[PDB]
Amino acid sequence: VDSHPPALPWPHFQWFQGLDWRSVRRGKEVYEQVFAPCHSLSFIKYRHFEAFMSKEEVKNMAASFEVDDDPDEKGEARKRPGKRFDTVVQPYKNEQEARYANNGALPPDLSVITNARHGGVDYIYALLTGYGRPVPGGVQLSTTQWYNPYFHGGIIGMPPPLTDDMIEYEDGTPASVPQMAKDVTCFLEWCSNPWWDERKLLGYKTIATLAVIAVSSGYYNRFLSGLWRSRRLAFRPFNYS
Amino acid sequence: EGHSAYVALEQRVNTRQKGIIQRHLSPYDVDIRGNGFRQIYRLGMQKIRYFGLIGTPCLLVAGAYRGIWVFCERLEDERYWSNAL
Amino acid sequence: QLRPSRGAYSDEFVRENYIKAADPEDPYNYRSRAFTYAAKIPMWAGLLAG
Amino acid sequence: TRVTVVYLMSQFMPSKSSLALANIEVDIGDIPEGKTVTIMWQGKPVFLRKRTDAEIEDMRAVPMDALKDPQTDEERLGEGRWAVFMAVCTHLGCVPVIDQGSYNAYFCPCHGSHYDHSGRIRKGPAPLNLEVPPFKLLDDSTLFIG
Amino acid sequence: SVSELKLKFEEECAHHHCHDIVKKVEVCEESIKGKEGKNCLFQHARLWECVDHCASPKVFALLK
Amino acid sequence: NKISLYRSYSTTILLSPAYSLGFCASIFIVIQIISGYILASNYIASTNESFNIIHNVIMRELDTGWLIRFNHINGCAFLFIVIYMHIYRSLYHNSITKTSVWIVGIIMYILICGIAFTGYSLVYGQMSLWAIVVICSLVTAIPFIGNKLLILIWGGNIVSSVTLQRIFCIHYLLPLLLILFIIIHLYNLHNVNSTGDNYFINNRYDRINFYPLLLIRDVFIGSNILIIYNIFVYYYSDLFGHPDNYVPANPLVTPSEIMPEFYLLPFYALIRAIPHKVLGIIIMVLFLLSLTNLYPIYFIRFYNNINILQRSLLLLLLLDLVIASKLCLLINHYESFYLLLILSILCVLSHHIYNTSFNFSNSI
Amino acid sequence: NKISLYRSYSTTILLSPAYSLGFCASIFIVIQIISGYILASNYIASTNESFNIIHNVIMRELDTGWLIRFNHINGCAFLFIVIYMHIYRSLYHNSITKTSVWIVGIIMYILICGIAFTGYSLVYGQMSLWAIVVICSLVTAIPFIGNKLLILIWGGNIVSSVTLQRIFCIHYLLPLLLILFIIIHLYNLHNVNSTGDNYFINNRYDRINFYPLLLIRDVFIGSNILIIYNIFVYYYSDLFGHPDNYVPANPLVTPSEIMPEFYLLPFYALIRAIPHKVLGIIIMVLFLLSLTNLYPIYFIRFYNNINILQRSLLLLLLLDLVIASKLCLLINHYESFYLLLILSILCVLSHHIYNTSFNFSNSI
Amino acid sequence: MLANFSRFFYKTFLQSNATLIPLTLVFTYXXXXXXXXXXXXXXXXXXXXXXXXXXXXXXXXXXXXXXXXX
Ligand SMILES: CCCCCCCCCCCCCCCCCC(=O)OC[C@H](COP(=O)([O-])OCC[N+](C)(C)C)OC(=O)CCCCCCCCCCCCCCCCC
Ligand code: HEC
Ligand code: HEM
Ligand code: HEM
Ligand code: HEM
Ligand code: HEM
Ligand code: FES
Repeated sequence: VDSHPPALPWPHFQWFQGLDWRSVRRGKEVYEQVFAPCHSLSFIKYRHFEAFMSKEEVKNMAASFEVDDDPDEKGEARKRPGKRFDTVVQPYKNEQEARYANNGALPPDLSVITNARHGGVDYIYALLTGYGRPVPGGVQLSTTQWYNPYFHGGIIGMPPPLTDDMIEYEDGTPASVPQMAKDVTCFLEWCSNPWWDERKLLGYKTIATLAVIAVSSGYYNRFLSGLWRSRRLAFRPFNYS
Repeated sequence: EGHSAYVALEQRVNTRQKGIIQRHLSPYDVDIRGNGFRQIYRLGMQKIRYFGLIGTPCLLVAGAYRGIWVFCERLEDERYWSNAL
Repeated sequence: QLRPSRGAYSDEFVRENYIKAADPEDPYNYRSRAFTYAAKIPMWAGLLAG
Repeated sequence: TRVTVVYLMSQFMPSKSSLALANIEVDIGDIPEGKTVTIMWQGKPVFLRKRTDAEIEDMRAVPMDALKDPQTDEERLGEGRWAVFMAVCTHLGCVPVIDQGSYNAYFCPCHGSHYDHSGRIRKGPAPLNLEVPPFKLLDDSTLFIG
Repeated sequence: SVSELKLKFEEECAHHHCHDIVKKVEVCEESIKGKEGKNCLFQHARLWECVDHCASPKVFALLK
Repeated sequence: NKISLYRSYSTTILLSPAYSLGFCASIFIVIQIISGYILASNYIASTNESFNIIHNVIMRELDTGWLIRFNHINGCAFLFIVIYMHIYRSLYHNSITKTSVWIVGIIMYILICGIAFTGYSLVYGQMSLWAIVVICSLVTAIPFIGNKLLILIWGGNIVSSVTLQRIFCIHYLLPLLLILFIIIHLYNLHNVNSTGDNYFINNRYDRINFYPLLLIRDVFIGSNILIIYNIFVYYYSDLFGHPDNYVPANPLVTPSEIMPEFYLLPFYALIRAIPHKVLGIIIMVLFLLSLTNLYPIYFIRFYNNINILQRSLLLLLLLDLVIASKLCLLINHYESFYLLLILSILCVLSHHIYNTSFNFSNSI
Repeated sequence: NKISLYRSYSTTILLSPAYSLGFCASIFIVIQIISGYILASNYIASTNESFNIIHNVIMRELDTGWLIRFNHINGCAFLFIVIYMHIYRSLYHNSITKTSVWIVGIIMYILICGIAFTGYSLVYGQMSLWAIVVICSLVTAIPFIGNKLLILIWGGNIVSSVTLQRIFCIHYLLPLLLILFIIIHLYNLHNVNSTGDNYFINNRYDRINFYPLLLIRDVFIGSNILIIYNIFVYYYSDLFGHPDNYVPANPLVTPSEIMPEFYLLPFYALIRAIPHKVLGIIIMVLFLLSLTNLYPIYFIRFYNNINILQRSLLLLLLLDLVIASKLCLLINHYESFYLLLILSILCVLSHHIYNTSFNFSNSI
Repeated sequence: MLANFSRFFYKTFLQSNATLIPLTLVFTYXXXXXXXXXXXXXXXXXXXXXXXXXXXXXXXXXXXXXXXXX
């Protein structure tokens, strides 16, 4: 079996705490500038970004791309700048094309990736910061194969995607490999579960309300049981010699 | 309720009852805390003793299974570490 | 012990462990009625909100 | 009642369209010896190879223990001169490329799997062998895959 | 940069908390030399699982 | 006539809080029915739209479609947990004497297993597809008419859109039959009444009115178990599942380990511990049929009491079932666990539920 | 005890063949359930591929999917024909006295009307789309919530795949509730027995065993009715339908005439004969509520006999309903028929089912 | 204890459903729906405020403006 990812303290795995949204913003930056051409987000739309980005920024980002439009009056195909409601641009036309651009490998869709792997967020982090290790003995690596101990089998077809100072963050934080890995993992956690904070909040409210109901109903049950828990019996004796 | 199997059973088996006196207090005259701590203690002790009794065979068999589990787990670890798979 | 004449508890026991302490200023259990209904209110409130 | 039960049951039988793609017939004369040809059947790619005697001898020399998935040529591939395989790597999903393997046979480059001319996995992470469709040897000028 | 600290922490953890695993993987490296169809994937996976238990969290605390 | 409402049904006073498990199971049946009806109103069954319409439409286009889906999943898991506790209590208190109630309960259990399996099949993911494939490979081992049978089950040589559509119809239909069987369950129980902690024959003076005391106790226990349930819905939403079901189905790739849900694992063990496929099928059928009480019919049989040895053996049965589930999952990589798997399965198959008074007799 | 089977239930000897209409209705309910379950196992609800999978996949790829679909359509039509004859008979023999049976019957009639409508909606054709549009526009007239409620019902401003999915789930669900209500219908009937040609209070020496005589009569009448029903399934397969429903729906194009199915036309007439929308909705609700017998509740009421005058007026009711349906559909091109439509509706609304003894009394 | 207060409270609110129902509605609204629910909401919003979506958006607009001035 392969390496078990370590369990790391994530800010959203904490008491009374949710997504950082700063890591999410920075991970969006890394997504735009690094793995947008290779991996796809089939479930994320531009309007979904109106959660950590401003409305006008989302509008400009959407208009920065081109999307298919209804055919011309003569039936000719058309292109059109994107809008809020359009799904983000696919990187490849069809699987074959993808497999051709990655030397036979098919980069999966990352829309629910943290939910699709054992120990999701940790795994992804452990996957990205695990690429430079020495190759084990007796292992033959092609020119398009790399040793990552966390991938299933130990050999992966994804070239090391992260390098130091590759991305210039807007907020000034240095973009080292662990930092960028943390940010993309937070962004992909948001992509998989865009309902993290609402889920936690509803959980707290429901548990509190059920606790109130439980206390009151428990008192009333104890009260009603009093009639029977104190019952008394007496048998009139017989006439025995 | 009168046409039920348990009512039929009680009519067949039990006699016509006589000489039974029952006393009930309304719950408004009964304290919910009245017999609380004593019952907590007694029931806790009873359940401790009873589970100590009926849990012993399960404990013994679980100990034997734990021995077997440890043996097999370390055997398989040794097998994997020596490329004997 | 094979010819029973009583249940589980003797009157004395019940008089010492279940019956509330008397309140000579309140001979109609208004206190108990008020407390029970007020303590029921939260259950109804939670159920309605839910 | 008999016919009605038969009819309600027949509402759950395979659709005619699925019975049109069930079987295919591929002309085999045009393929010379020592050539591997890829075709499409049920979407699955299929490798047809006009296996020669050297491959038969080499694979018969292969024991029944050194193979991760123990199979023999007669056990899995009755047709001595024709090898029909499902061109899909068992470990994850990739198309084994023609030749380029350590056994002069099928090679999956995604993570480096090696399948001999018998389709049997020898090295790599593949847990099984290439699927063999229940192909049938039709007349000497065609082969019925299905 | 944090990458240099990461490498330093990995070395420290490997040589202070997984020394027995290091010795074992060195032992198994010698065994497979010459043998055909044998690799040290399992042993190296165990080594890098042991190392990252201690090295990885520390680095994870040095980044914002 | 409120008085006539109070006295319409009376039970024993020995109904400890352990006797609300039926009410908890009813709560979870209601939750599953409502959540499933809401999900089906947004569901399309096909190999091109199913997986997408769950993760891209249900969970991202509605306000709380994700919450509805998590309710459905964790409600299934907790329904099975509560039903297992219900069965264990029934065995502990020798409730097999309630013959009608027991038979209807076993029917309901088999039906619920079927419902859970067919529902898990609807998420056209990797685990769903390959669990279908493995179970159908079990099907095709029937002598003579197996292969044709398999085709009729699948409508083809592979799992396809028609297969998903028929599975969806089955998943929709069965829970309503389950509701009818629950009604029959309760009707029989009210005909024979509840055992309680100890079995006594009580006249009306020793019994108490069911309403409203036991309804209030049921509300209290239900609120507590709903707290426990919602802890999983909002904070452990994916703990009762396998991540490979978030990967869309790939008929060309098989997962590393195919594992069913935790509540079906024991059955899976019965298939891994029996090398012969036909023998495994026969033993599974005999296991299910033997849980019932349909034989003897016209031979005089009555039921005696239960004792401490039997209760301890029941605990042992629980231990053996848990060990068998874990080991049947573990045997894929480690082959030395077959010993303990087979040992636990044999121990499970040799557990006495009913003490045969026929054990003791004399020969002619 | 075969004898105990014969005597389990006994009825009157005056059961003419007209008293098999309930059995025929049950036959067509069974046919609808089975054919609908077979259709639903090949159905995808979505505006993109609904009309296509009915006409291209179900009908042309299965062996006899066409026959299944024709069975379903003509079974709906004949179920309504038999139910109308059933109601007409029950009005003729003064069966409003069977209070529980009558009320359950009216509830079942409303349910079946809903089932038929939601089913017709699923064929995403021109007629289906625009019938939905018209009905939901009638919903829009409710005071202070017509648009909020309409949006909630449709899931948007326009009929779409989510609307089709809601309709599919409701169409699947309702017939099972209908089966439960049929069970209750028969339970009540067995409690109070049947009327026959005339009403008599018979002791056991004047009653006959229900089984097998009336079962064989039911088989005979059902065989004849199935012959008549199959003359339509195989030779007039679209006599009750409208050709515009064989056109895929265009939301941009409105059909020349929007006509519902022949068993809803009377209701449609009530809508067309009342210019004010709110008044039309009120009249519809009052009509459906006045078909029942839920008032008076605690005032003493009893039912007397029926006479030739009432039977003649019953014939007049039938005539008025049929003419109203035909005219309601004709008025789209011929404005002068509004007079006759309104006249027929007025004659219908003032028909006396129950002759009230409160018609005669004195004043203080 | 509190005999007089108990009598007063019972006679005022609890004796009639015409007042007990309004009392329980008041309890539902002012002490469950705007006291536990809204209070937990406010507490959650307050704890996690340095990482808030609002905060992120504000900082983003600020930085965008700052970058546009170059
Ligand atoms: C007192 C009770 C004693 C015990 C008996 C009762 C047990 C509980 C009920 C058992 C299940 C009953 C299922 C009935 C539904 C029809 C089943 C069926 O055809 O499945 C197709 C299924 C389809 O297969 P499948 O895919 O559903 O099977 C599951 C397979 N995997 C492993 C992939 C999950 O079977 C067939 O198609 C085989 C041929 C069927 C021929 C008969 C068709 C009947 C059509 C009309 C049905 C009408 C139902 C509605 C009316 C009755 C209910 C109100
Ligand atoms: C060069 C193009 C490329 C880039 C850039 C890239 N990837 Fe990949 N990625 C791939 C390919 C190809 C695969 C398929 C690997 C396989 O199946 O062997 C892959 C696989 C993956 C997987 C799957 C691992 C598993 O366990 O299956 C994840 C997660 C992933 N990439 C995440 C990322 C992230 C996060 C980034 C940005 C840091 C990124 N990738 C950048 C091409 C790329
Ligand atoms: C009529 C009632 C029900 C309907 C209409 C229904 C409908 C559905 C639908 C449409 C799905 C697929 C959507 C999804 O996967 O999230 C589903 C999934 C499922 N259902 Fe149901 N269901 C019903 C009752 C039940 C019951 C009683 C159970 C058993 C406890 C059950 C167990 C499941 C399971 C296990 C799944 C898959 C869980 C998963 O998505 O991972 N359902 N159901
Ligand atoms: C949907 C699942 C089930 C539900 C909703 C259910 C519901 C109920 C209810 C409400 C009761 C009465 C309350 C109680 O005593 O707990 C009950 C009792 C009972 N059930 Fe079930 N049940 C289910 C499954 C089963 C199963 C699988 C069995 C096993 C055969 C079973 C056997 C019994 C027995 C024996 C009793 C009576 C116990 C006694 O009083 O002695 N039930 N059930
Ligand atoms: C659970 C039982 C039923 C199921 C699952 C069911 C399912 C379906 C489905 C999937 C359709 C669309 C396919 C098609 O249009 O041919 C349909 C159509 C229809 N159903 Fe049902 N149905 C059921 C019972 C009934 C009943 C009792 C009626 C009452 C008459 C009914 C009346 C209709 C009508 C009128 C249509 C449209 C007719 C047409 O295709 O032109 N269905 N049903
Ligand atoms: C699903 C549709 C229906 C079915 C299957 C059905 C079935 C039956 C059956 C089997 C009977 C007893 C046998 C007979 O007398 O023909 C019956 C009687 C009766 N039904 Fe229905 N029925 C249906 C709809 C209705 C409706 C809509 C009404 C109107 C209120 C109604 C009113 C009655 C009455 C009054 C009787 C007793 C007549 C008498 O004996 O005097 N039924 N029905
Ligand atoms: S995908 Fe074939 S070697 Fe990995």
